[PDB]
This record gives sequence, C-alpha cells and structure tokens, in this order.
Amino acid sequence: LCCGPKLAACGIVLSAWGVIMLIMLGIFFNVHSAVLIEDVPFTEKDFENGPQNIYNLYEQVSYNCFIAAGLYLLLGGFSFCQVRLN
Amino acid sequence: AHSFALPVIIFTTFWGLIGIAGPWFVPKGPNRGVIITMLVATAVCCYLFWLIAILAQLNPLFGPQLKNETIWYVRFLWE
Amino acid sequence: IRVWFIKVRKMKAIYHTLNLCNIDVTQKCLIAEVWCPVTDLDSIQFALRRGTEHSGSTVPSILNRMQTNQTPPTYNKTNKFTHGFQNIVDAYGIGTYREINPAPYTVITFPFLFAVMFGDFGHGILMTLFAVWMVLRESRILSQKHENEMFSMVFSGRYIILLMGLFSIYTGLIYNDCFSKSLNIFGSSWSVRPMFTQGNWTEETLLGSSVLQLNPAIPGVFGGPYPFGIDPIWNIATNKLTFLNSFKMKMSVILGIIHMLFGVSLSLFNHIYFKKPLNIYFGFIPEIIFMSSLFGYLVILIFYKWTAYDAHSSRNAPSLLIHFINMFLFSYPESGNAMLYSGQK
Amino acid sequence: TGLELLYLGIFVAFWACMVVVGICYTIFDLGFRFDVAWFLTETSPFMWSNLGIGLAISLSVVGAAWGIYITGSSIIGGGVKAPRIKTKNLVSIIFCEAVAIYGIIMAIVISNMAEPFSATEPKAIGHRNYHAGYSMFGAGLTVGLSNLFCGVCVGIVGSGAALADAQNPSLFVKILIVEIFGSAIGLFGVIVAILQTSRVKMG
Amino acid sequence: RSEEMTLAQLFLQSEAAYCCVSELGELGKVQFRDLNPDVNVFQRKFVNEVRRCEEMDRKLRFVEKEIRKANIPIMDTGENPEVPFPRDMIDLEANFEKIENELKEINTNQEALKRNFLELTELKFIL
Repeated sequence: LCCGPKLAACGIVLSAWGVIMLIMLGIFFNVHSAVLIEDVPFTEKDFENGPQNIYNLYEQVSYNCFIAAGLYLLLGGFSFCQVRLN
Repeated sequence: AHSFALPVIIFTTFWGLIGIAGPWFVPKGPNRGVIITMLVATAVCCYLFWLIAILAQLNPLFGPQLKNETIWYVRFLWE
Repeated sequence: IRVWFIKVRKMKAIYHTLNLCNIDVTQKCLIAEVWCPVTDLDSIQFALRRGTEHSGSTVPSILNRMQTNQTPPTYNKTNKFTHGFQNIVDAYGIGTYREINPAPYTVITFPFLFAVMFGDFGHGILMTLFAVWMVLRESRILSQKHENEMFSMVFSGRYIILLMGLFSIYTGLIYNDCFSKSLNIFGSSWSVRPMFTQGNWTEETLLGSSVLQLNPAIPGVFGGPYPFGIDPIWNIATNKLTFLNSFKMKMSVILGIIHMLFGVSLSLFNHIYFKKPLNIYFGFIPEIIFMSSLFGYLVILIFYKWTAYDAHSSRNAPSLLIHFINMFLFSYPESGNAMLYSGQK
Repeated sequence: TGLELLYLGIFVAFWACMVVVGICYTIFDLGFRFDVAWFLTETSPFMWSNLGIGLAISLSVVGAAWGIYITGSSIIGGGVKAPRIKTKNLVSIIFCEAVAIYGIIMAIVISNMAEPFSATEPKAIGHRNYHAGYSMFGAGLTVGLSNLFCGVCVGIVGSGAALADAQNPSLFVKILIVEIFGSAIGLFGVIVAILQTSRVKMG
Repeated sequence: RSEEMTLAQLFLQSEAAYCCVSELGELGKVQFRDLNPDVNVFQRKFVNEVRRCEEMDRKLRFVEKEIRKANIPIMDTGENPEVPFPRDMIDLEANFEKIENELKEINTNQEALKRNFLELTELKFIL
C-alpha cells in the first residue's frame, strides 16, 4: 500500500548498508581512538598542551555514529513494515 | 618492526600448496579442466600481484611527507 | 489457431529444408548432406528408426559414411558455467576448425585485469553481494517475464560479475585500499618521532604550523617491508602520488609483457598441432626472441633496481627510462647517467 | 560568411598595423628601441617549458577526437544494412587512440627536468636554462602538431575504408594498408620530439 | 578437436521421408546443406507446397493482425504438437479460409461505420 515495495526493497538494502557502515566507522573511531590515518576530520584549533583533549574530542565525534546507525535502523524497520502492507 | 623472510615463506608456501595440490585431487568428472585452469591461474596471478606489491616497498628511497598535525599525533599513538 | 501457427511454421520449415535435396528422383535419389557431430550419432540413427516406424514402407533409410575436404562449422559445447564467458569471446570472432579455445584462460584472466583496473574493497563487496543475490534467485527470475532488457543482459553475465567481485575484493585488500582509506591491521613501521629526536629533530614543529618537514629514509631503524600490501602511512602522505605512480606504472608494464608472451607461447601450440613445421621454424621463434630481447630486459631491469639500490644511494640514482631511450637511439654520453650495473655495454 | 569576414578583418588590420608601425620606426632611426634581446631574455624558460608540455597533449587529443568522429560516424551509419562491419572495422578507432597514448607518454617524458632555480636577472640565469625552455617548447609544439595531422589523416582513411567495406567483404583487408601507413608520421613526430630534448640538463 | 568427422551420410529417400526429417529436426542436432547448382527459387521440386505454406502464413498473419487490433491477448503455454503430414492438414486449412472470409465481411460492415461518421460530422453543423 503506502510506500510500495518497488522502492521499499531498495530502501531496505540502503538502510542495512547505512546501519552496517555507520556502526563499523564508529567502532573504528572508538577502538583505534581515531588514528589520524583513518580519522582526519575534527574540530579543534588548539591542542598544543596534550593529547587528552584530542582523544576526548574524537570520542565525542565518534559518538554521533551510533545515533546515525539508530536512525538508519529505524528507517529499515519502517520500510520493512511498508513492505508487509500487501 | 616487521619480518620479511617469515611473510614471504608463509605466503609462498600457501600459494604453492593451493596451486599445486588442488589440481592433483580433483574429482574425475566433466568439469575437471575448467576447475584446474581456474585454480592454477588464480594462484599464479594472485601470488605475482602480492610479490610485486611487496617488492615495490623493499629498500625505499625517500620517506613520506607528513603534515605537522600528524607528526604531533603519531607521537602518542604509535609508541 | 496459435497452435496451428506453430504447426504451420514447423511444416513450412520442413518443406523448405527438404527442398535442398538432390535435383533428381530416379531410383529414389533424393539426398541431402548434413553436418552432424560425433557424440550424437546414436540419437540420429534412433531418429531415423523412428521415422521409418512412422512409415509403412519398412526400409532401412540409411547410407554409408563419406568424407570430403570442406570447411566444417564449429560449435562450443557450453554448460551452465562456461557459456557466459564463451559468448563474450564469440561476439568478436568465430574460431576456426580446431582453434585454441580461449575461454578456459579468459574465464579467470578477465576479472583479474578488471580488478587491477577496479581495485577497491567496498565496491567489490557490493558487486559480490549483487552476484550472490542474482545467483541464488536464478530459478524464479528465469521463470519470470521482465520488461528490462538491460537486466537481461546483466543477468547473462552471472559468474562474470561474481568472479569480478571476488577478485575486486582481493585487489582492494592488496593495495590496502578500502573506500580510499587504508586499514592499519598489524602495524606501521615508518614514523617513530621518539627515535627521530636522535637525528636533530626537535622544536621544528613550532614552525610546523606552516611547513611540511620531510621524513628521511634510514636514520637507523626506518624502512622495513609491510608483510601485506601498502604501508598505511602512505595513505596520509601528501606526496603519495609519486610513489603510487611509480609502483602502478611498473606493475602495469610488467603485467602487459607477460600477457603478450603468454599469447605467443599459446600460438606455438596452435601451429604445432596443425603440422606446420614452416610456421614454427620461421614464425614463432623470431617473434618470441624479439619480444624477449626488447622487453623482458626491461622487466628484469625493473626488478634489479627494486632489489638493488638502498636508501643511502639516493644521490645519482640511475633512471631506467633514459637508459631505454638510449637503448633505442644507441647514444652513449660519457657522463650524465651512471651505469646501473657493471658491464652493461 | 560573417565569421570568415570577421577573421579576415582582424587579420588584415593586424598586419596593416604591423607594416605601418615597422616602416615608421625604421625610417625614424629608432632601431635602438627594437632590442629583441630583451624580448627573448625577459621571458622565463619555465613558461616555454609549460606551454610545450600543455600543447604536447592538447593537440594530440584534438587530432584523436577529429579522427574518432570522422571514422565513427561512417562506421555506425554504414552498418545498418550490414551489421557484419561493426567488429571488422575497429582498427581505425584503435589507432586514433594510440595517437593520444603516444602524446601522453611524451608528456610524461618531457615533464621531467623541472628543477627550479633562484636567479632573477638575465646575467644570473645563464644559457643552459634558456636552452632548456626553448628546446622543451619546440619539442612540445612539434609533437602536438605532428600527432594532430596524423590523427586527421588516419580518421579520413578509416572512414573511407569502413564505408567501402560494406559493399564487398574482400576489400578492407587490403585497403588497411593506407591506414597503417598513416601512423608513421606521428611516430616520426614523437622521435623528433625525443631527440630535440635529449641534451637538456636544467637545474 | 571439437569433432573427429562431420560429413557422414546416413539419409536415403523414402515414401515418408517427411517424417524422418521432421523427427531429425525435433532432435535439433544437425544442419543441412546442398544445392551446389544454386538453381532459381521458382524451379524447385516442392515449389507448390512452399506457395501453399506462404498462403497459409499470409492468411494467418492477417488474422493475428486483426486479433492484435482487438487488444485480445494470446496465450501460448501448451505443448509443442506434431505436424499432421497426411491430407487431414488440407481440411484444416480449408477451415482457416472460412475464418478469413468472416473477417472480410466484417470489414464490409465497417462500411456502415463510415455512414455513422457521415452523420456525426453532420451533428457539428448544429449551428
């Protein structure tokens, strides 16, 4: 019915891809603690004192990945529900 | 720190093992030659590509160019 | 009446093909010559027995074998796997009677070269996932009508896309390319700043806010080979393009020369089977010698330079390309380029 | 044609201005202000080098495109009543791209030898850098123009052969002789561009 | 090689060679080639049957065209039949001609349709 399956299949695969990739990128940030090779982006113009501020900020950055994963998973569930409308 | 004789031995032995043993122990059927060619040419191309990629790094000439932020960060990550 | 349409086309074809028979009917000389393979003769004579069974004349309806010197047609007996790759080669040219079949080697060396051209991890994973989807659902899609002709020709190359994705995943692993970023798996060996402080390297990073501060090779513990692929540090180096260009150009040239020698060595089989001593003696030999002498030397020189010159010899490191230009132009300046190895003249 | 008239007007005005200016200056004993030395010594060698580098690929690509279209249009059009000619007549396109391949290789080769210097006046730069810049410009220009004309000739004969092949199968295999003889001039251009810059030691 | 020999000849004329060649075609593992003289297509021993077949195809093409203009889908999922060589086929084609003839008269009734428009146009001069 609403949000026909023809595009809902594509939506489901897209949501699965989003969940998986965002979760893995967040885990790579946290576990490796944002090695500059795998993590260039950040927001700090002053770090000359020590690395602890850098690590804290990179943890803060990596936190958002799991919120993105949750949103993608909810999207996938919504699309799966729309598929069941037959 | 990394070793060089150990990886070359391990990967050369693995690729010799597959590329030589696989052909000898195939079932006697209609798809024998196809699978033999597939596995053998696989092992050949695979191992050659790895060998070129690894020898291209042995005995480097000039080091990398690293930004100052990376120079600061690599202090307290690789150590 | 659609069934009648099928029947009408069938009898029309039957009469059209029976028209081809001989131009005489005396003594019942209505005969037509047929191309037929060897592995299917039993079914053919079984068909003849069926035809005589439908007939009330009770006659053998057979004739003896004969041979002439015409050109027989060729048929590639495909199965579920080799068909997708045989159709790809037949699209350009049809092999002669007993031509060296190129599908058995092509079936693998094609996705390998593709993966060299398309060496990325994530994209390869996506392609192999699509391959798995399309392979596993084959039965339903085959018994289904689809308006998308693009999808039909995509679906034709099932194992093509599968093997292509597999080798793409591999070559993504070997470059240490994964969505354009390396995966530091089991260690780096290049940058050690605490060891770098030994070599008069301190306080520079205050000016580091506006400079680049090159890293040298071998202040004592640097260098070293990564056991698998490209060292991840190269992925973040600003001058990565130079080394990547060198390595990729050399790999491409080496791959291309072995492909060609493969070609000519395979040709030698083609000629020796057909019993053509002239072609082997004054054909294959000069061409293979020419190919070898002209470029196997370049391959071996590249490998020698790779395994010979260390970091401390960075001054006046010989250049191979200029030596090849002098190979072609026969020019030997007294200076300007040192000999790569003694006795090169 | 308006565009041709515009081009002719600009060209004639330019040359008339040149002639009149030259004559009045020569009559006016002002030959000391025509010091071509300053004109060809103020110019940096790197400008000449980089112009040559750009042209050595640009003109080759232009020729490749010209030949590509000139043969492809006829190949595609003439196969409607003979689909057999699609794959038989792909040699011309291959050569039209081989021209650009040679151009790229030459660009890579000449791109070397670009070590900067610090001199800022003619007396300090020296003869060597001037020779380097001029030689590199000349090599780039000659390779570019040679490959351009080569590609055009290749494309024209490829079109002719492709169009003629649809009449009789036994034609193309012998009409390709002119096709193969096309590429020799581009090869000669590459050889001369190599030789002209074989003794540059800029740095 | 792909094959060892491919020019054996195991075919002889009979009074029902039609059934033999039909079953061989059903096998789908042979190809036919002959007539080196390259005689004209209208000097043939079997020209009359080809002409009859062409007539059947023309009639059949007309009826399927009319069906497709009716926008009536055709279903083709049944079995592959066997051709009835004996004279029964003749009777069948006779029936087919009757079908075509009906279509002819239907087009004659489309003459009536023209008359309709000769009045619908008339309605547009109501003013």
